[PDB]
Amino acid sequence: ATSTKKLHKEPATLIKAIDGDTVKLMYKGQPMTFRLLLVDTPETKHPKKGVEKYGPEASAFTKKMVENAKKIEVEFDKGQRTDKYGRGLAYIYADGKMVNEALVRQGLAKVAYVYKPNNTH
Amino acid sequence: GSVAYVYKPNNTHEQLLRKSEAQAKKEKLNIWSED
Repeated sequence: ATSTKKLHKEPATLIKAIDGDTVKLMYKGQPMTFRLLLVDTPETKHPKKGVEKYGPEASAFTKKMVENAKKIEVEFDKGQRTDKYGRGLAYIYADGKMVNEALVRQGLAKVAYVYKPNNTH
Repeated sequence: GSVAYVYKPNNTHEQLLRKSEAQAKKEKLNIWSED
């Protein structure tokens, strides 16, 4: 698992897949709109190409992977589980297939740069 | 650099995502064909 500590993953219920990143899941009875950690798909930092988001395919693409899945898992990183906007930050696995991987590997998303300056700075 | 800032060392999963990213970048897949 790369790390010695295996991060906390828990199953969730799929409510809807809005974007190709931003989706709504219900974990332990908590419905939250999640977005996929290390992924940046729907709203671009600043759409430079314009069609730099690929929203139509991306949002459909997530639906494909999540709706065909029997088991949907939300795994949280060492960053945060939740963000102030009331949106969750997770990696979504469909029976162990990380949807986040599929997005970037398909070129539908970019990895969201979580910033490490050097150490403390 | 990057004009971005985060303090937490989130590296966990970055390598997983970025191998998959690298594959697609070189393949000029969709967004990676922006270049």
